Amino acid sequence: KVEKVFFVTSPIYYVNAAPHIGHVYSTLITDVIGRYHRVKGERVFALTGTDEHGQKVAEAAKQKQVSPYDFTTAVAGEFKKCFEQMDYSIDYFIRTTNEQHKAVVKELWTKLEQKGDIYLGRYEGWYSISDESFLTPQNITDGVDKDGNPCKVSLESGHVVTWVSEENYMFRLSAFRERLLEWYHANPGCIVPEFRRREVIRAVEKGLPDLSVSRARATLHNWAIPVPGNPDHCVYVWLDALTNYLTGSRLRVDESGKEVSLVDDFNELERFPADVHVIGKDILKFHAIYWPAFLLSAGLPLPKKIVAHGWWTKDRKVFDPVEKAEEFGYDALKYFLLRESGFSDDGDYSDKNMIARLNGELADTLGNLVMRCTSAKINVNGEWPSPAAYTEEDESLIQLIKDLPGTADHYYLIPDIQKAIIAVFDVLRAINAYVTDMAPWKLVKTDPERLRTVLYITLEGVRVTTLLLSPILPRKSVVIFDMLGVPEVHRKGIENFEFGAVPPGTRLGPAVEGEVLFSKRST
Ligand code: MET
Repeated sequence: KVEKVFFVTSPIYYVNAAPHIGHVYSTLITDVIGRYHRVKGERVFALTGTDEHGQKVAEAAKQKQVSPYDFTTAVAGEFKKCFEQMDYSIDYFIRTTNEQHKAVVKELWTKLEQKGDIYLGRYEGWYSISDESFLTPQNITDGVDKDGNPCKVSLESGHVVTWVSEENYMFRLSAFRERLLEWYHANPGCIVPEFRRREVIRAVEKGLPDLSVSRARATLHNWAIPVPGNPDHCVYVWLDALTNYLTGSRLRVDESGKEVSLVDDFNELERFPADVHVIGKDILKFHAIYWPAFLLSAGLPLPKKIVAHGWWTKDRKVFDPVEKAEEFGYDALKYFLLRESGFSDDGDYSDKNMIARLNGELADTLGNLVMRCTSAKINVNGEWPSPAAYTEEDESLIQLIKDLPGTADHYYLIPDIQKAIIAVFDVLRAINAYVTDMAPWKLVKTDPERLRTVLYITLEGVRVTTLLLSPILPRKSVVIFDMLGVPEVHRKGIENFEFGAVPPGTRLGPAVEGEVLFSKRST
């Protein structure tokens, strides 16, 4: 019960290679969640960015034979170009090379050391460079390296692992087991979906070793943040990386989305801790185990929710998001990725199924419906009519429209965007059945009063559904509201989740001779 900036993040992505889907997916989920809270009238800060340090990224820049500084800048430019083309509404793009971020990392590091949670030790064990992840012997197995020779690989990811024996600064993660366990249990929604929350607990129950938070300077090709007070060591890319969330919460951003100052105290901008960390299933441990343990050591507040979707947010496997968005449309693609993907990789991403959902749901259910209630043939006055008396059937439909907001609200807040969309379209399917059942095209001649009632209900249903769909279909929801003639003030705010927010007499927006909202793609 504290009014605060709703702070939602994506992961920051390794810039070892171009952006692809998945990066786009993760950022989409972050964008949608942020958008939904904006239509509720809440303050929002959506964060995304790039993870530019590390052995991975340094060695990727070597293979392209160019400077780390030049390489990280260039790939990051590609991430921004991509995210702008994607038409998101993110508030800030962060980069771990940012000088103010570096400052926050060092500040955090010192905090951890002053608390006595960092000591000089050794790590002697396996490491996946591609994952920047330490692994116990039970998490590797036999495999083949890039030359076809025998080697070891992560069971997590199948990437090549190498044995590391280094004197590192070690963090006392073992000491935080009992407090994390308390945290998971006191806050049973803090990790979503449930079966990933159960995975985290089982792992932490088993026992936690201490974590290596530094590495030898040479190993990282001097591409990392120096450990404060020890120039021989660099900060573990993951500590560095996770700290972006804290950095983001402390950056004042200007008109153009550029940082202009870093604040001393996170309370100043009221963002920290994150309300939702959006992540892929591949990085759960860093966020649900390491991250909270660091925060507990530093006396910082823990995030409210971590949601981990069913995608490998990096290095999976030809599905270009821009080329698909130019083919099928931008809101349609976003709708398709959000509708087809629950909390699994079991989704069907063929063109066949993209067309089935476009035509099936977007066109026949949403599109057809929007036309009917604006059609000059049916809505002959091009206005919102005054409803007459309601039948029990009218009420049954109206009831669905009234209950829809609270239900979609809960789903968005889980967060489960698929279930929110499904819940909206269930109401859309019902409105269409109602209209088929009522044949308003016939009512124009036979019963004008009954038409008034039918058409009003259809308009409000289309408005309320379109409102709750506006985070998924941002550009199209604007086109729909324009057709319905909905004033700007009524496109936002929980006030306008209520039935009858737009008054009768409201005039529809101007039409165009060959206009179509969602265009049917031939199979
Ligand atoms: C703190 S989020 C770091 C995520 C990592 N850079 C990745 O691409 O998976």
